[PDB]
Amino acid sequence: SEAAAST
Amino acid sequence: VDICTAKPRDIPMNPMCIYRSPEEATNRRVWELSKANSRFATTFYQHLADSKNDNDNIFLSPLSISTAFAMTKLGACNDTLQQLMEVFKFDTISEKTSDQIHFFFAKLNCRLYRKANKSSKLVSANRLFGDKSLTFNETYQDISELVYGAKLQPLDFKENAEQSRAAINKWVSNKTEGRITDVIPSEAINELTVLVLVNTIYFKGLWKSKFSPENTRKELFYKADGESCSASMMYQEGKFRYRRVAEGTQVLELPFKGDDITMVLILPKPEKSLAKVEKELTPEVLQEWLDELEEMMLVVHMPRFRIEDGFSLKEQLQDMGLVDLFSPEKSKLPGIVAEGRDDLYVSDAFHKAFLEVNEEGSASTAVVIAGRSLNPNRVTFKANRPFLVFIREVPLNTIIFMGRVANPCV
Amino acid sequence: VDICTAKPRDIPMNPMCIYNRRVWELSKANSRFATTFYQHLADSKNDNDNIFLSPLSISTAFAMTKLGACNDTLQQLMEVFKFDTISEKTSDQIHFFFAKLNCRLYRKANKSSKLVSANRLFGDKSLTFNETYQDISELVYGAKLQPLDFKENAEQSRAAINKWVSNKTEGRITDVIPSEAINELTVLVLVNTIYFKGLWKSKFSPENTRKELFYKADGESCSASMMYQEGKFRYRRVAEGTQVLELPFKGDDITMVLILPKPEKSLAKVEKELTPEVLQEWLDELEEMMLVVHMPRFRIEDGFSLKEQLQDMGLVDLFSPEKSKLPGIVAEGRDDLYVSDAFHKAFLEVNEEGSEAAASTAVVIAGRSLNPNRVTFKANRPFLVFIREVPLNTIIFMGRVANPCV
Amino acid sequence: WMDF
Ligand SMILES: CC(=O)N[C@@H]1[C@@H](O)[C@H](O)[C@@H](CO)O[C@@H]1O
Ligand SMILES: CC(=O)N[C@@H]1[C@@H](O)[C@H](O)[C@@H](CO)O[C@@H]1O
Ligand SMILES: CC(=O)N[C@@H]1[C@@H](O)[C@H](O)[C@@H](CO)O[C@@H]1O
Ligand SMILES: CC(=O)N[C@@H]1[C@@H](O)[C@H](O)[C@@H](CO)O[C@@H]1O
Ligand SMILES: CC(=O)N[C@@H]1[C@@H](O)[C@H](O)[C@@H](CO)O[C@@H]1O
Ligand SMILES: CC(=O)N[C@@H]1[C@@H](O)[C@H](O)[C@@H](CO)O[C@@H]1O
Ligand SMILES: CC(=O)N[C@@H]1[C@@H](O)[C@H](O)[C@@H](CO)O[C@H]1O
Ligand SMILES: CC(=O)N[C@@H]1[C@@H](O)[C@H](O)[C@@H](CO)O[C@H]1O
Repeated sequence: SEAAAST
Repeated sequence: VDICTAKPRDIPMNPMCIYRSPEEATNRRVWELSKANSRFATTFYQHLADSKNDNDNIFLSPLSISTAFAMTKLGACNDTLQQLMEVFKFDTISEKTSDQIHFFFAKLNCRLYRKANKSSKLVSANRLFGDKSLTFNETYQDISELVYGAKLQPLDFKENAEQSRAAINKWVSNKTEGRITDVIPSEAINELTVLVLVNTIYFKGLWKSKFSPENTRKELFYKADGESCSASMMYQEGKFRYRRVAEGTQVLELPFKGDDITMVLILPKPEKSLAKVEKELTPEVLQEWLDELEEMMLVVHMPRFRIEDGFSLKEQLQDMGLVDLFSPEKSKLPGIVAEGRDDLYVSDAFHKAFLEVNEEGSASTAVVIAGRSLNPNRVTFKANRPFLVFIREVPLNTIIFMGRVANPCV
Repeated sequence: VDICTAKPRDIPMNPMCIYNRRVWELSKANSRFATTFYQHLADSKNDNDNIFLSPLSISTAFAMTKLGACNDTLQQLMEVFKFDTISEKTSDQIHFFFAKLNCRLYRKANKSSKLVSANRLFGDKSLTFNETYQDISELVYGAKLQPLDFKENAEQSRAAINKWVSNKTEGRITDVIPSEAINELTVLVLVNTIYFKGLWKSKFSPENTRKELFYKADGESCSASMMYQEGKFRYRRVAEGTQVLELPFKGDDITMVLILPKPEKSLAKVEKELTPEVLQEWLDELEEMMLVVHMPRFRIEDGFSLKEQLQDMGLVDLFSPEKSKLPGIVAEGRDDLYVSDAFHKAFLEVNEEGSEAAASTAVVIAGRSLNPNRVTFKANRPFLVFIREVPLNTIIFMGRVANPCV
Repeated sequence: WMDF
């Protein structure tokens, strides 16, 4: 799994 | 003197304002801040999903949101400061002062982004983009960098908004191996814009128990609207922590190499709606679920999927109680920009997330299991209807990402 | 005089009767015998029982026996073991190439893996055995003729043979010959033995090895040690989802090949199409691949009579008291011998370090024909196995592992 | 991103 987020 | 080994007295917070909160083998405090973060996660998730149509996917990193707003809290005051503490459940770490939260947060971050001789990569970057013209509080600057590693880069919002926008966008992209692109659309960022705060989080992991590409096949997936679609279903048999909880809902844990981080799937029986399970998903229930898991032999049917999601958090957070921060008349952020300027408020807040799940992650592998014979009555987990997904750091009980897979089809 | 270096011209094969690339064609011949024989053997077993045996051994013992065969017996032997497909004009010439092959299998300075063989003859102490026959056997197969009193001590003799076999199989082959198979009338016992032990070129770490319940076809389950390893291996998923996986031993000259049908697909279909070329085909399609391998830590033992199937494959005279023609063995004494029976016993053990296999074949001349003594035990989801010497295109051991509980 |  590859995951990324930005807030 | 680095914060990861530091004791609280070695790190003077000197916050402009302070709020007093009312009422295993890991750190007691960072464990409580973990309980706090997860509380925000399911509640926020509950709201987000309730505002969503059942056939839509959802993906986000609640840890990212909590971190961004904790960074903002550093300069918050009065009621803006209180709402932040209440909305994010930091106030639920009994009698601890709002300033203490950041020490704990830094401790939690130290463990999470260990960067040890591990197998899964979990990275995080934070950064402040202030207008070159403005003069930021020396303490806010210092603490944001000490506790969150957030450096303060000067940008020209006033004259070169578009150039500033590309600079920020380029930065998030780089810190997310290109998975999070144009966070800032060409429209936003103007001249009235004085500060862009940003947290990024990036994860990549390999399955500890392999799904051979050779076993993946097209299979029907059943959407909430009663119809079907063709998905790529991955398959394997082996031991996994699992547990059949209330009303036939299946909880399954798929660990990544290192065992430190896992993927948790929640699949309600076919008869029940995921909406119903979403509504009942309390922070204490979720913890109960996760703690009742036990190693077992089962058959796993899990679709490969890619989810991309983005949304403004303003409205959602407002309903939950974060109102002052967004009101130009009620907002109190006196700790950020040095020398008056009392009226600084958050215009908007955006979350953008990406999730890719499959075999081998990034084909070239196969699996050979010889001399195995399992019980013909083995438990099966066939995710061909909607289910929830979590990516967590187990020793720290931290939810890093969460979402819903309502539709894995292309 | 070294049959290994010597030209076919130097070694005088003086057999009584008669009927390089040669080494190679012999290996093909043996391979055909292996698969055909395996099939007949399977047809006599429960699709879920273990089956382990060394076809090389059997081919060797029956070739040793052919040194004294004549007429149809000599012909049936030549056909059943396929030696009659080797481009040679005389039955006697095959033996020279079998010797060369045996030379290459057990006589190399390399010696990455241990692969040894030992043949021996056990004749009744009161008889006078033909001198050239004795000579060729000791020359070509290193088979010395040991004296034994079958006339007054069959039981003592049998225990003597089994033990000799045991010493050549590191104790792995303890009972090649069943109790009452040798008696007062026994004239001779031809024996072959093979012992192998190799280290994985890519070993398994035991930490990765975990117990796992193994469900027996009929009934319940029994524990089983499963080994785990991840790495590059020549592999290939072929028709109907059958996987072919090669596990090389140190040196790469000897490898173990695993063949597994797809889940919920019967092995019987693959076996019935098993053939030397089919195998070559699978072997030819393997490509290096990153893969994960789960494989049981186990050991199996198979023992049995060979008369039944061999007759069915064509060897009939040799077992017929009336028709058997073995004139070259005894010069003076009690002749016109026939094989009363033939036995085989095999052993395979696999673990994290590597593999250990041993086998033996004993052809009994004029003893009491026993009654096929079985030892059944149905298991499940079997996979085929092969321990081959690649350069020589030789199947040393072959079988069907079905019970990893052992 | 957060826009102050
Ligand atoms: C958090 C902080 O630095 N507060 C100090 C306060 O203690 C002091 O009384 C004032 C004037 O001396 O300056 C700062 O506001
Ligand atoms: C609006 C304002 O500044 N007045 C008071 C201020 O004197 C006091 O320090 C603050 C708490 O920190 O509460 C109030 O807001
Ligand atoms: C009587 C005798 O002793 N001679 C025979 C000879 O006739 C026969 O051709 C040969 C077989 O190769 O065996 C013996 O040498
Ligand atoms: C029935 C039989 O013995 N057939 C013949 C035999 O007559 C002959 O003397 C011998 C010579 O090698 O060849 C075959 O054995
Ligand atoms: C104690 C031991 O193991 N040695 C015996 C040896 O005395 C005997 O001559 C031989 C017979 O094949 O068997 C074993 O090697
Ligand atoms: C000792 C005896 O019985 N003589 C014969 C003789 O024809 C020859 O030496 C041989 C052929 O292989 O067969 C037997 O030995
Ligand atoms: C430049 C400025 O305004 N100074 C204030 C300082 O009075 C206060 O002690 C500190 C607490 O956070 O915040 C600074 O921004
Ligand atoms: C391999 C890759 O593409 N990642 C690059 C990294 O090498 C580089 O250090 C950084 C900017 O310096 O930008 C990243 O996107």
